Formats: sequence, C-alpha cells, structure tokens
Amino acid sequence: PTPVEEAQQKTIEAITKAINYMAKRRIGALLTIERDTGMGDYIETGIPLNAKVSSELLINIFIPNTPLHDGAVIMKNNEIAAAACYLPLSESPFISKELGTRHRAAVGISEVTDSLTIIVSEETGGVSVAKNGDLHRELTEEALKEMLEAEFK
Amino acid sequence: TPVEEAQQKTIEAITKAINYMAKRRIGALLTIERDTGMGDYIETGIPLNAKVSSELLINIFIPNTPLHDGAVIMKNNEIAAAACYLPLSESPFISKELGTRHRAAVGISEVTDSLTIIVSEETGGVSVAKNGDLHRELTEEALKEMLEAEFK
Repeated sequence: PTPVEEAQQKTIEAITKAINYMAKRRIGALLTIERDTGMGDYIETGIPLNAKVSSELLINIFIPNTPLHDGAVIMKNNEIAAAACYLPLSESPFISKELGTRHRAAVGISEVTDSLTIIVSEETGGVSVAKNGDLHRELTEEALKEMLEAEFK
Repeated sequence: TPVEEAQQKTIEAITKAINYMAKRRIGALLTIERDTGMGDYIETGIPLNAKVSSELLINIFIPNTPLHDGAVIMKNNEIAAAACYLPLSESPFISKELGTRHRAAVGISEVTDSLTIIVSEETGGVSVAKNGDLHRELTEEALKEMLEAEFK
C-alpha cells in the first residue's frame, strides 16, 4: 500500500475502535466524514480542532456532560476538523419515530452532501450510518468497517 | 500584533481550562515547551497537533478517559500530544503530601526550561513547576502573571 492507503486504514481503525467502545458504553456519538462535497460551512459552526485522528481523542470528545460532546464531530481525511458542530435536521419520514436529534441531524447532512455519518445511540448502543438521505440501523462491527473501507476506496 | 494576539488567546484558553479543573478538583498536568526541545517526551503520548481551546483541554483531562493519564505538552501554540510521560523528580524538597503528578512536573522542569501547570486532584490547588521549583497555591492572577512573564 501507498502512504495515502496506509493513512486511510489507520483512520478507519481509529474510528472503528472508538465507535465500538462508545457502543458498548451507550455513549451517544455523531461523527460525519466529509467526502467530495465540502462541509466548511458546518465545520465553522463548531470548535476548531484540526487534530490528528486517534480513537482516544474521538472517545474523549463524546464523554457526556463535557464541553465538546454536544453536536457533530466532522472529520476531513485524516484529521478531526471540529467538534460540537451544527448539522441540519432531516424531516424524512423514514427515520424511526423513537430516534432523537443525533439521528435526524445525521440524515439531514446526508441529504445535502455525499458524507458518511456514523451515529451511536445513547439509548441502545446501536450503531447506524446515514448516507444519501437513508439511515441504516443496527450495524455489526464488520458491516461498519466494510462500509468505511468501501467509502474510502 | 497578530503574534501577540495569538499568544493572548492561548493564555486565555489555558487559564479558562485550569479554572474549570481547579473548581472540580480534576487532576491535570500541562507542560509548555520553551527553548529546550521536548520531542522525546512528546513522542511518548498520543499525537494531536491540535488547535488550543479551553474545551479541548478540559475534554482531555476528564477522569477515567483515554487521554487523562499523563501530561499534555504544548508546542508552537498547539497541543502537540496528550498522555505523555514526564520524568519523576527525586528532589527531597517537594512537599511530602504531593504525589506523582507534581513530582513529574518538577522532574521535567529539572531538565528543560519548560513551564508546567499542575491541578491537584486532592484539593484543586494550582501550581507551576519551573527550573526545579514548585510554586504552590496560585491564585488566578498569579498563574496569569506567570504565563505572561514566560511569554514576554
């Protein structure tokens, strides 16, 4: 693999380790991966970080009742660009009625960008992904990893 | 000047984080690299190279989280790394009630010209280690003066 390929795989491993940890602990999380549609307008609503990715930093961001936990983390290639970012809320009727604002925000950004958003439910620990206006719920660890690898292909 | 405004913004971010941690008696260890390079200690932690903000500093030091166990090292107006090793001082002149966090701050200050801020988990007291000495029980004004003197 090229350095770009190695760096992408390290980023995927960091994201999946963080998501898995948060899912087991029922730590709510909202993580958007910017793709080809630029998300600068949303990144600028958050607290700038421009930080190297690590699973440790991703987990620390989402700990309940902390300064960075309320809103979305937006990742740009191999960096955490900003935390506590605003995303627009979807009104789609295909969002399960029991789901709250994190999932609606995720679907909402997926309606106006080609980004991939991961959501961890604070109620159930279930992991979902929003892409292209659709929410895909109850993902296994293997399904999430494959989704990310296919996204970064 | 722009450089002066950036240094002030960083001081404000550090002091806001320190105040929050002191109030909640969150232990913390924050080393500001100066002329002596600290790359060998930076390398022991989790790389960040992040923008400074009070929010990020507070999120790092939350007890029982991946990043809280060690020092944050700042360099060139950024957070270089978290959870870094610092060497323990063997000085017999540190207050005997103080533990490893304070001994680590004094230890790095023995071998570098860095400034290290410590918040005690026992009391929320704020101290600064520099040149092998620990300056204890600082007021907010006292810490700001130290940061401004350091950066002058």
